[PDB]
Amino acid sequence: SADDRLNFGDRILVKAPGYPWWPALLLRRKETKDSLNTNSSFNVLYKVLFFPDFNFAWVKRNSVKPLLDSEIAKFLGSSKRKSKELIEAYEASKTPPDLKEESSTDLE
Repeated sequence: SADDRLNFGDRILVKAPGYPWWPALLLRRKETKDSLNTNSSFNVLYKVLFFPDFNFAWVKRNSVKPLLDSEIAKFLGSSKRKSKELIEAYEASKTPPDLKEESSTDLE
């Protein structure tokens, strides 16, 4: 119950394979283990959505950091080191509604 700032529909950063930290959005916390022994090795990750390209990734919290609104707005406002692919990325995640308000619960 401490330092808890990573929930569903929460904009978080994640290191992409080969590329630096990319702006993603946490969807759900999926946990997987060996089978049903819970005494060997656990493999928990965070299902996040990537932008602008509507994609996703599954990695541990270690490769994921908490992202805020000011931080995102700042990253984009960086008038020192910015890339078209990088800016568009943060610009895509800058709009929470894109993913936020995703209600469903069961299917018809």
